[PDB]
Amino acid sequence: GGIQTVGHVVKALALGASTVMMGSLLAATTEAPGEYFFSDGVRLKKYRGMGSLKIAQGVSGSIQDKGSIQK
Amino acid sequence: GGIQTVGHVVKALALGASTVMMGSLLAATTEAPGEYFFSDGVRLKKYRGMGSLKIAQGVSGSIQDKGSIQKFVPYLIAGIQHGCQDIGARSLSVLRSMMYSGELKFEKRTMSAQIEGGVHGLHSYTFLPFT
Amino acid sequence: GYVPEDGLTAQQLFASADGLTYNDFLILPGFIDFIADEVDLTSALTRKITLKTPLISSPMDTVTEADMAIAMALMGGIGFIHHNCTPEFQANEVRKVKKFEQGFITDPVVLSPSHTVGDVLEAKMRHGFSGIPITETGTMGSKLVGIVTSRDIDFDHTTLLSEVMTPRIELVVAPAGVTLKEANEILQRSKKGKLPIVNDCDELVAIIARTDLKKNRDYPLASKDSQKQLLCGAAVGTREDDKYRLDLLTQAGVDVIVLDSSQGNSVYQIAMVHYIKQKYPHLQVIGGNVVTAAQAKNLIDAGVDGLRVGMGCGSICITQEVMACGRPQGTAVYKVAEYARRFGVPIIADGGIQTVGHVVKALALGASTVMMGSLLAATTEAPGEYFFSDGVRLKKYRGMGSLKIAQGVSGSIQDKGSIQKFVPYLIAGIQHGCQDIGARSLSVLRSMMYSGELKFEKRTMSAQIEGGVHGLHSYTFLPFT
Amino acid sequence: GYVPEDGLTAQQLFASADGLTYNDFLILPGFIDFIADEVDLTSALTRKITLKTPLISSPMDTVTEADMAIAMALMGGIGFI
Amino acid sequence: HHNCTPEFQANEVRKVKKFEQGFITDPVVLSPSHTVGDVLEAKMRHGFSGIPITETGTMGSKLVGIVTSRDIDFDHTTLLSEVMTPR
Ligand SMILES: NC(=O)c1ccc[n+]([C@@H]2O[C@H](COP(=O)([O-])OP(=O)(O)OC[C@H]3O[C@@H](n4cnc5c(N)ncnc54)[C@H](O)[C@@H]3O)[C@@H](O)[C@H]2O)c1
Ligand SMILES: Nc1nc2c(ncn2[C@@H]2O[C@H](COP(=O)(O)OP(=O)(O)OP(=O)(O)O)[C@@H](O)[C@H]2O)c(=O)[nH]1
Ligand SMILES: Nc1nc2c(ncn2[C@@H]2O[C@H](COP(=O)(O)OP(=O)(O)OP(=O)(O)O)[C@@H](O)[C@H]2O)c(=O)[nH]1
Ligand SMILES: Nc1nc2c(ncn2[C@@H]2O[C@H](COP(=O)(O)OP(=O)(O)OP(=O)(O)O)[C@@H](O)[C@H]2O)c(=O)[nH]1
Ligand SMILES: Nc1nc2c(ncn2[C@@H]2O[C@H](COP(=O)(O)OP(=O)(O)OP(=O)(O)O)[C@@H](O)[C@H]2O)c(=O)[nH]1
Ligand SMILES: Nc1ncnc2c1ncn2[C@@H]1O[C@H](COP(=O)(O)OP(=O)(O)OP(=O)(O)O)[C@@H](O)[C@H]1O
Ligand SMILES: O=c1[nH]cnc2c1ncn2[C@@H]1O[C@H](COP(=O)(O)O)[C@@H](O)[C@H]1O
Ligand SMILES: O=c1[nH]cnc2c1ncn2[C@@H]1O[C@H](COP(=O)(O)O)[C@@H](O)[C@H]1O
Ligand SMILES: O=c1[nH]cnc2c1ncn2[C@@H]1O[C@H](COP(=O)(O)O)[C@@H](O)[C@H]1O
Repeated sequence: GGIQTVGHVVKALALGASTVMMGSLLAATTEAPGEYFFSDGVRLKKYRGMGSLKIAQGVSGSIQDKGSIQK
Repeated sequence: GGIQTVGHVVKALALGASTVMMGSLLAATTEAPGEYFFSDGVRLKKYRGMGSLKIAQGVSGSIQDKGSIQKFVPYLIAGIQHGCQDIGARSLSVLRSMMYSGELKFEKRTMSAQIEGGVHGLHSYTFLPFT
Repeated sequence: GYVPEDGLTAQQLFASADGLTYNDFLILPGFIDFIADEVDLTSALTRKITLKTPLISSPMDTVTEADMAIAMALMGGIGFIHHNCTPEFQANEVRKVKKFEQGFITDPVVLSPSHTVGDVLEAKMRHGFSGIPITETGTMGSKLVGIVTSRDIDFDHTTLLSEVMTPRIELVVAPAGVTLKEANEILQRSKKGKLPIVNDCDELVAIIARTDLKKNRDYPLASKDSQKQLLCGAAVGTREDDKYRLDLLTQAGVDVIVLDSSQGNSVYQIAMVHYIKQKYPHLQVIGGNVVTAAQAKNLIDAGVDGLRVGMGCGSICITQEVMACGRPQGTAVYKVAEYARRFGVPIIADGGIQTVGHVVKALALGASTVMMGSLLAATTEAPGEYFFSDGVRLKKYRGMGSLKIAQGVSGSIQDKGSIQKFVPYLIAGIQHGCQDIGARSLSVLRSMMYSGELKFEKRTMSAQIEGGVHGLHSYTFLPFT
Repeated sequence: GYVPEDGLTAQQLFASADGLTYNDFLILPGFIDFIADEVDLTSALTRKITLKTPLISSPMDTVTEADMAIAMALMGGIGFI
Repeated sequence: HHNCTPEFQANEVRKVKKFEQGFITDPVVLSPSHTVGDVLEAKMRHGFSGIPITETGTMGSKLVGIVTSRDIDFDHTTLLSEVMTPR
């Protein structure tokens, strides 16, 4: 987590991490589950946090379409 | 052209058009040509008017992604025929017969009544057309 | 001694076909010779059912779980239960809306004196009801043994229930066949309230509770049927399997149903009105959304007991822009209420109502009641949850056509607090504007409508930009609510 | 047994020259006695050519390279290059 | 908060102390000669409603009975001894 660009992936590999685990950067790719909805002229797809429904330790949000994970 | 929702297609057909013709509503489908650019956080694809580069008589702009035309056209079909049902017509030929026979009846929607559906009466919203 | 008549009469507006809505017109003021809160509001819902107030909650899933039905029926109105859920759930909802206050309770939870007291705590958690009579076989077909009370469970559990209940020798009781005005007095004068009813054989037949006398004192305007319990409504769809849903709702004791549709005129709907009114002769039925008199004729011929009117006009809606088919709400409500009035059926004005002025307009145009969506969303008893977003305590507002095609949006509304304080503000805003109009009751108001005494004027767009205008830097409202 | 006719007919709208567009009017609802997907859509494009659906893609450079012509002709419509 | 007259702030802290109690040591009490409309007045003025009755209407007197909200479901006018529960 906290990875949001390719540069952050290279930084995380050149620091000891053997692999990097992606959340937001793969949300709203085509095969991430669910549905796309126009909010304000944007084809965004949901991005729920597991701690976002005892207390809530995540938010729930949405991300713009990124197309197929194959590309 | 000038058609920007499925309701405008049913209106154009119930007025004597044999077909509609689409521009912006098919731009930014997957098989519309060219490339996508993320801009201010939106996966939009270019939309150029032919008169937009002696004088310029169109603009050059952009449209948000609508996915494959292979799913979009069945949504237009299933929205036309589902509104042709409410009109009461069993085919588009019957619909234009109703047009020219006086059986269809219209009313003028004064400006104040154009501010209806998806109105100035929500904080914020998301549509989700089946698309 | 002569003063010129000013302003268009009722009929002169809707002759020129400009398709007016509630924003496009005003109602000219009259003469005032009564106090603002004097005026009556009694209004028919359907031919046989009448409400002490003209407000109804819309049957959307985002508005009417049972808690709103209760809190709105308790203040004159009526509540319709949303239909987009399994029939068993909707039957439970309408059942626990009926059971919030009672006359002769005729099917109480009852226990055998052999139970463990931890089973009283189980029953109290499972039903909320907590002052339970005891009978030998733990059913209505048995002799009265005693009563157990929340006042008996301040004490681990384990005890047999005969040790802690109060026995039949010591409690007060009344003989069966008593009417619900003598039994009420006998409970009042035997000032310890849970009075059971037993026949001459001393076996349990019914009970009464003081809490419902307390509710009668507290909510004088509530709409209760003959058995002295709240009136309840269900939406149902027109589909072949909603024919099963109907039986569960009727066994749960629903009083009214609305045949929920985007377009009321269908051969499927007209066939279902016949099925309802042939199988269940008691039920009142309300017809699906109509906008023109040419389609009200089919519903009234079918046998419907009222109509709801308007389509595509609404906050959450997008049906005009997907179907191309609709009608501006102000024209529709008058042009169908004038026709439907000839047959004596009520009309209810369905949605597109977003301030108290739109309610006074809808009633002074022939609607027997209004029906509310967005104006009751984000009240406390509208179902679900609140989320802070961009610093606002907003609660969801889903259109049913919003997830084959989608004909509503899904959105959210800022908090409005408890419906218990909001409905009296609508009532005190309606009746206070009915004073300025000059009408002593809503029946008089529609008589003025149809007699030409009321006079309107068209408010051109440049005059809609009035009140709260482009003439303040920034501002705050405060409806006292 | 009589129900008043409500609403302007087709010709009565465009007699008063206010230059209406698709936003300015509605179509009043009728009677329904068929399923929503029963309705036929066959429509002429020109005197000799007919299409199973009334949709056409506009001949703009930003809309109709061959891949849209294919994907639209495959679903009733037609595509102009 | 302190930006208000001392009398108001003393009332505030007093009705914060009196929301739950052990031995209530200074209850509202009445003489049996009162009119029942004075019980409704006291209930509206204090919120408290289950009131004991004593011969001189003060703590320095013999008990006579109690009156409760369960005794006021009935215009007013009656002498309070008719409607109490007795000692
Ligand atoms: N004014 C509005 O648009 C409005 C208001 C409230 C709710 N809704 C909701 O939107 C939906 C709109 O569709 P609907 O109103 O036609 O009801 P519906 O959802 O039951 O009908 C869905 C489709 O099936 C058809 N249909 C309905 N009953 C049928 C039957 N018995 N046999 C065969 N086909 C049948 C209809 O023509 C429609 O095309 C409804 O589910 C309703 O709950 C709409
Ligand atoms: N046990 C019980 N008694 C009630 C209830 N509601 C009303 N009663 C009383 O039982 C009687 C009902 O008979 P009615 O004469 O038809 O009712 P009412 O006089 O119009 O009184 P309201 O309906 O409350 O305005 C009244 O005295 C009511 O005050 C209730 O919910 N439970
Ligand atoms: N008697 C009885 N009342 C029921 C039942 N189901 C719902 N109720 C309603 O629940 C109401 C309140 O229940 P009570 O038992 O009076 O509540 P309570 O335990 O005295 O305690 P409070 O809620 O504090 O008054 C009753 O007056 C009825 O309207 C049932 O099975 N039996
Ligand atoms: N009449 C009355 N009795 C109380 C009240 N609070 C506690 N009691 C009971 O009186 C007793 C108080 O004496 P303590 O032994 O010092 O209190 P405790 O055992 O610590 O109980 P808590 O303080 O409630 O946790 C307890 O049994 C309490 O349960 C009260 O507010 N009013
Ligand atoms: N006894 C008494 N209690 C007081 C007084 N002032 C405040 N109270 C508090 O108010 C609480 C509740 O009053 P109750 O008389 O028990 O309330 P109630 O009238 O019986 O009716 P409910 O509130 O429904 O139980 C008491 O337990 C005290 O904590 C007072 O002068 N006398
Ligand atoms: N019919 C009756 N006649 C006399 N006493 C009764 C009767 N029914 C119940 N009681 C008893 O009188 C006492 C008060 O009962 P009541 O129903 O008023 O308590 P409650 O309303 O449940 O109390 P609470 O409001 O504190 O929870 C209890 O001991 C109860 O068992
Ligand atoms: O709800 C949540 N609360 C807290 N951490 C979460 C939650 N859901 C996921 N995570 C973590 O947050 C990371 C998000 O990845 P990111 O979106 O790429 O930054 C995940 O890989 C998890 O480690
Ligand atoms: O540059 C231009 N100037 C003017 N009209 C244009 C131009 N390019 C395309 N059009 C029109 O725009 C239509 C596309 O539909 P539209 O997206 O609704 O506007 C086309 O079919 C043409 O009629
Ligand atoms: O999804 C939908 N599509 C169409 N109409 C709807 C939908 N959901 C609710 N409605 C209408 O919206 C009304 C709610 O009142 P409103 O908030 O003023 O719009 C309801 O009573 C219905 O008439």
